[PDB]
Amino acid sequence: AGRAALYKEVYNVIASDGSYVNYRHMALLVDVMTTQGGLTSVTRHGFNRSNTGALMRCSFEETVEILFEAGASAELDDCRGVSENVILGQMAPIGTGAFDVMIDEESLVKYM
Amino acid sequence: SAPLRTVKEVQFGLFSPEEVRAISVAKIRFPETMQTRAKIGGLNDPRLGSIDRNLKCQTCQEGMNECPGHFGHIDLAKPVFHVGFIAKIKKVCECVCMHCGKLLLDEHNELMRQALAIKDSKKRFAAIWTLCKTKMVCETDVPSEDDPTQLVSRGGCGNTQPTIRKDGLKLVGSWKKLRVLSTEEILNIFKHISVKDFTSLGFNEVFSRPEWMILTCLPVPPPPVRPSISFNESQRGEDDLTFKLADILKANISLETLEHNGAPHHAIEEAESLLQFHVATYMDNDIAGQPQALQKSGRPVKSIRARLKGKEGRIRGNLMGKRVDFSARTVISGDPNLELDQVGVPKSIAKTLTYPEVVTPYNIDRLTQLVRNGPNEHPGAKYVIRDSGDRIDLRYSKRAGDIQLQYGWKVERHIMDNDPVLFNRQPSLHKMSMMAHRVKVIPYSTFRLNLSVTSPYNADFDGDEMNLHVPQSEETRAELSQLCAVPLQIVSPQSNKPCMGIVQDTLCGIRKLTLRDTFIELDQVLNMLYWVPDWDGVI
Amino acid sequence: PKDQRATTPYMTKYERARILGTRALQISMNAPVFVDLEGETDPLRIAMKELAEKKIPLVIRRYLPDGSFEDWSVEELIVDL
Amino acid sequence: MFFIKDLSLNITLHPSFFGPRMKQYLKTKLLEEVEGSCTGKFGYILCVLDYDNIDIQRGRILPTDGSAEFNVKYRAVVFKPFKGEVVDGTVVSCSQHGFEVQVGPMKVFVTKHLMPQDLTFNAGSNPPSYQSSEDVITIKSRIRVKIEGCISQVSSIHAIGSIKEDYLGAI
Amino acid sequence: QINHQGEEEELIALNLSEARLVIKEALVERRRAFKRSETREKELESIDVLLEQTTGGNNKDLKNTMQYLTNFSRFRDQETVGAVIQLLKSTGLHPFEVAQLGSLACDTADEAKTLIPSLNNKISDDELERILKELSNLETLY
Amino acid sequence: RLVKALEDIMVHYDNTTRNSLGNVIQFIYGEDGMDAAHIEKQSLDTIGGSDAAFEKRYRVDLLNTDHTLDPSLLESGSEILGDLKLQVLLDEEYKQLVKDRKFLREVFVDGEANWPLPVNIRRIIQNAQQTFHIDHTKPSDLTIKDIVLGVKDLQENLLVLRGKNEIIQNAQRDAVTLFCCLLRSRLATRRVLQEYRLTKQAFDWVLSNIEAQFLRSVVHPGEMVGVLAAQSIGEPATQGVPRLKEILNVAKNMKTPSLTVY
Amino acid sequence: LRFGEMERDCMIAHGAASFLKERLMEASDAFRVHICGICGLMTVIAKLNHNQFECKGCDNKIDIYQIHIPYAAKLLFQELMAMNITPRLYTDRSRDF
Amino acid sequence: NQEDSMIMNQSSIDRGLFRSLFFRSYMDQEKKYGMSITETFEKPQRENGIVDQVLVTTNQDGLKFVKVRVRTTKIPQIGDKFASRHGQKGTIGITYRREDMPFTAEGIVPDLIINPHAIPSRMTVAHLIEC
RNA sequence: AUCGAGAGGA
DNA sequence: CGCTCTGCTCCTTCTCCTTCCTCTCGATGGCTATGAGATCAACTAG
DNA sequence: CTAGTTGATCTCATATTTCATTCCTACTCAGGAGAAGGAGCAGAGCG
Ligand SMILES: [Mg+2]
Ligand SMILES: [Zn+2]
Ligand SMILES: [Zn+2]
Ligand SMILES: [Zn+2]
Repeated sequence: AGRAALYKEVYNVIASDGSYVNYRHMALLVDVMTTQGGLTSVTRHGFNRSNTGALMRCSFEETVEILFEAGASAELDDCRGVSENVILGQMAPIGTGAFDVMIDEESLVKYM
Repeated sequence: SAPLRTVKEVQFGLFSPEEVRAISVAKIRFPETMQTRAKIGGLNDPRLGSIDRNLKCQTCQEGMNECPGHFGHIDLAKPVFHVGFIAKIKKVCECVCMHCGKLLLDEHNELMRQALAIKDSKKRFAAIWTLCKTKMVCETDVPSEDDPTQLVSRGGCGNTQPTIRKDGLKLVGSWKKLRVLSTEEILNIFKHISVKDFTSLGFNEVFSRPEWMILTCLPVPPPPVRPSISFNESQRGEDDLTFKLADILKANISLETLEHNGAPHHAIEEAESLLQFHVATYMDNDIAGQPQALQKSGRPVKSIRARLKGKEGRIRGNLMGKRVDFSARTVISGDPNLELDQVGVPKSIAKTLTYPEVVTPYNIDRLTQLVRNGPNEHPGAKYVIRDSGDRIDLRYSKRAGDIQLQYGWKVERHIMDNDPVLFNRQPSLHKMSMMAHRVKVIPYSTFRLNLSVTSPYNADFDGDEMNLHVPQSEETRAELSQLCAVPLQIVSPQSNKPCMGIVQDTLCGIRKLTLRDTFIELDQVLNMLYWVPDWDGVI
Repeated sequence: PKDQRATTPYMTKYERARILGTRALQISMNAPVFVDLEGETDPLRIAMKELAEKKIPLVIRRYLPDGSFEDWSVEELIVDL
Repeated sequence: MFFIKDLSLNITLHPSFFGPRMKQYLKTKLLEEVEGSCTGKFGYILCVLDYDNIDIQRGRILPTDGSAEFNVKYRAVVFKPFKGEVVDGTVVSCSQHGFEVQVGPMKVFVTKHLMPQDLTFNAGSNPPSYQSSEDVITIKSRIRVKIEGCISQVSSIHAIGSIKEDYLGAI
Repeated sequence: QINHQGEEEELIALNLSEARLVIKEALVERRRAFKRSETREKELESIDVLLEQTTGGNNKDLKNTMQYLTNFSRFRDQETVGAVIQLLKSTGLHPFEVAQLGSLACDTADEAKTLIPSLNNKISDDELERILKELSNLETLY
Repeated sequence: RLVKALEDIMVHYDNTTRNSLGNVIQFIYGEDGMDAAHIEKQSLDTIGGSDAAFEKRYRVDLLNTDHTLDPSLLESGSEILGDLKLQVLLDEEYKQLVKDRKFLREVFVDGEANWPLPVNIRRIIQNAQQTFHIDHTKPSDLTIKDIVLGVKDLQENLLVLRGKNEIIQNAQRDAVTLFCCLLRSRLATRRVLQEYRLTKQAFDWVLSNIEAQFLRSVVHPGEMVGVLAAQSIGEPATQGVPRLKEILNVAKNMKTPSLTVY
Repeated sequence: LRFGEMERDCMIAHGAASFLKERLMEASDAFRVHICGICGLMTVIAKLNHNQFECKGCDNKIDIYQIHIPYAAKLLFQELMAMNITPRLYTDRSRDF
Repeated sequence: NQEDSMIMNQSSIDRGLFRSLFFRSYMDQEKKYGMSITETFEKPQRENGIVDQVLVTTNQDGLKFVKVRVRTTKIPQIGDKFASRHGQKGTIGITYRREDMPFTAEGIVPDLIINPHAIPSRMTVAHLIEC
């Protein structure tokens, strides 16, 4: 129910200004804030204190403190995030990079 | 050379002191960074990153260009506390049996049994700390929950545990019957913690052990991390870290000196604190307590933490967002006679930005003409790259009329018409404010945009500026021309509405034009019809 | 798992963009062109022509979140964009 | 010594070779960096068992450029030394302080420090063989050596041979 | 061990003699592939011919490798080589030990134990004495 | 701050929405799996109007005189009148609409009958009329049976999820539950014969177009939905706002707590 | 010019993965380093003139890989190195399927 | 002149409208103190404008000083900002020859054209009164 | 060159 | 009913905290020495 | 191949000891909200 109330609440703020934003964009935001069975804020004490990739979490507002915790706990990062591939200068697994391209030898050799 | 791979995962951890000793290529012993031009082998020696023109870099050659640094080594006379782990160190000692090597609690208590069942390592010991911190005794015999009359002889020490309080860079243990905890004793007890106890505490036996939280040997960052300095006329003006490392070296040398000779016990105690203080601030010069390190010039010393913390650090200021090349910035003006996806680019700007087109049978004839023109005329190139990478400069050679192109070569072609490019208005608030435009070269010094495309940018011709970014590869070109192309963002997902339209005088002009009272003579009509580029020639 | 592939049969815009970019990049490297030449010197026009007649010899590997993947031939993918 | 194992190799192919001929051209490529190769894990790779039935497992296009990458698998024959291994090999060249002897595909340096002290260098012999004792070792004569470890090098793999032992003498 | 085909294959300690047999087989296989596209003296030259046409002769070491292996080959006739396979492998010997016995010349168990440290502490001397005599006579047949 | 929280939320090829960890956030993007750029406000007729107004616009009876279909509308006139087989289909259709009418009331308590939905059906129909100048003054060649089966056939091809399992199939029906209710409203038997005097050639073209139009509007997997949503929320904030700062931050000690008791 | 955070955020919305990588590596900071397979550390002695590689402390001369990363990233690791942290980089995912 | 940009009479510029000068004085010092430090500027062996004045002098410490002033003429150009006395700032959208401009009966030709749409949204009725 | 501060513009 | 216990609430401490671009000015960057004795190496020639 | 002589280069005690080793903080000036740990208290169970 709080998820519905949160949506009904933020909708008022945006609607009050006279601007209109689609249902999806507001719906996604409240859903992310309540996947943990609770209102996870977007502050350093909210979203940041999550289990997401350690390297991605460092860059938001707390960096040196975060690295120590990851280093002390021997945290392993899977590099499945966006920032990780940005830091390491690789193609992020998003958009055009969410898949892979293979050479079809069977079709290529077939097409003579 | 070696196989090429891409990083799949990152594993964090702490250096094992033996690992630090092994990785290093030189032992640092002298605070001196210099005599006249030679460099002392005890610091910044050739075994680290050599200075330019010196292809040594511990036999890596390559100068500073293609050779990274190689780490040094320092062996502290007395171990010191790592600053970042002070809080965790306090937490850990609050749970270990304090010179018995075990945990204060044990599986025989139901409360912690649930804590041990917690899958999250970070939350695991947090729950444990809430329990063991309150236990002030590690009695050998603990009654069993299943059998109250039966006790388990676990606690080797069986004595009480002091209340541990943080005081500056040191911890004080108030025994319930009061002294400063000794750094050495922490290593002993931590070394006595069983591997099984690591897991309950969230550590990793091969990447993070409690004893490694105490520094016994300092890794020495190589010169590139603290680049050799030439701000002034042969004046060193070296980086702060070099000065700070020398300061620690001075302290470290003194500490062993006092202990080795004379042994003025009390003087050794303060000497250790100075070593602890200098090392502590060297990594983080921002602590809760008063102590703030000040450079000889009078400004605070910029520890490593400052180089990373906050904006302008290595992460936000140099990794997430960074200075880029192949870009231009100038003022914008309107042009009704310019299509949406098109944009006017100054010849001067177009004459400097380049694109490395590959020589192929389809364009070897055309590219040759551009080379013949040279970098002076607009439709030309600046550099020609051979197969081996010999970056020919057309500016400083008459060979522009002599060079012969070969398939596989790259030509730094000038930006020409219809080349996809990316605009950007600061701030880039939302998606519509970064779109890919086609190029038309305009003979003036300002970007020319269509009017109807100003709305998505939130732009205005009152003196605004736009940044221009040019892709350097065919694949990047395709995505700009297939994803960021202006016509593809006509409908904005923001509000389901077309983010663009007819605005300003054109919007007002149509209203007058389409009134029921407006009529057009024959002479006027013919001119209007011709202005339509898609007209079929039928009146 | 070629049997009962649960992904869409259409050609995702991102897939179209990346396939066109990769094919144009290969063409710029003097790769064997599989379609007749109509004077389109630019590699990207050749790539679009190749995609129009399903003459691109490539297969996409769509990755599902768990780590599995599905191989879709560029020929079978339905281009509706 | 000699073993058979299923090895894997990653091969990068330039786009220009994307003709149908690639199917066999890639196989051809395999040969020039599998035939007679050097490695510290398997020793020397001599030949590829099951030359046909080449494993390709589909090519992956590097996102950087058009060059493709194939993780070819193949059964291969390798030769690997072991500590204390006795081998009957031949002598290639003599030396002042020992011999150089060929053990199949690998080289073994039979040093003077590890032959019996009664066996001494004879400068007057042609070739300069060791003939002061019964263990007459020369280029044209066979030899039996013991491998006291293998000091493998990046470019090649060579071991140390000894005759200061009861068995595995000259010839 | 496990191969790259998904099969748990044991360490194939290939004997020197059977190693020569399989290299010959692979060479003839390559020869047919291009077509589409026993005393030591005879074997040494015949295999040298095989190597000299399958390749360009640049890899001289392999010819030096292959030639001397024939010179020291102890079981050249593949038909009789089959005997020493089941004779050695069927006894439960370690494959490396089987390769050790099938590539060198030995006659008595004590010599095998001294030459092979692994067998010196766990081998049944009776089996070694019986087989080594048999292989010793078999070796002379070549 | 808002972007970093939603930076790594992407639509995966399974059509769900996940973050970097793989945690599921929305089992279907936006609860319908439709790209925002292909949506637009459309009117749901079955919601508004009085019961009689709804009845006279949709109810068709081949037996009684209240809802008699005019024979002049169709080439087949009295042949349809009195046909019980066709009458059963109309009763099922009318009952189907009746369920939708009372169903949508629960979904939209306020009764608002203008909501964003994919595929502007009205525009397609108008294009169909002008496409080949359908003559609106002659009987049509369509049949009641063809209209009913054709519409039902269309609902089967509106595939947002491709899995053959019960869970996917159950979700698939839910995804297009609102959109199909719009189809049955504007493709009703009476409307397609009286208001929209289409022909056999038109009707087949219209249905085939809706399917193509609908599928093209499906959200493309790989879309970076997370950033796209955060930017959309943030940008109007540049134009109440302290309250927004009070929402993103939990701010338990709010400024103006209030209750609305009915 | 600076390719700020919002500048990359817009491209992430566009999904242009290749362009974003190009803006951050080819445009600037492109750098090649060698990594020990045993330890994900940039402590490989690469005598490239002689094709000789080594990792003192691991005695590894066979397991080396090249990785292209921003020069700024190399610093970030090396400053973490000096801070007693070990950002070990591995080119093989622990979990396959 | 759709947005705040404006159309300007090219021939008006040629006759001297909004012409401007621009001075930019450079500086350099002789050397540091005398403890084995010296440097001079006597043409050692191996912006856009003219030199206005080269001033050679010495500070109170006896060090030779050189101040060079270079002037240049900056003519109005497309994109150069202009503004009235009411916050109506804008840039030269384009320049037209005199013949192309609209002209009154008397032959007076405008020196500057600005967009009507700037008036209502900005509510600069004071600007109209001044005109 | 460096940091440091100030002014100003988008 | 007094002892003791423990959670529970309460009430301090105690941190730790915010687009893009162009100019100008200005303080400071700064090391510690003397050569000379004695050791290594560079050149040279038989 | 190698001893010799002399350029070059590493390491140290000789000279200057001079003249006192700066000060005392002042000042207000922003700041707010959340997290941590001590402290008290009181009823609940126990002796
Ligand atoms: Mg403006
Ligand atoms: Zn180096
Ligand atoms: Zn203890
Ligand atoms: Zn290593």
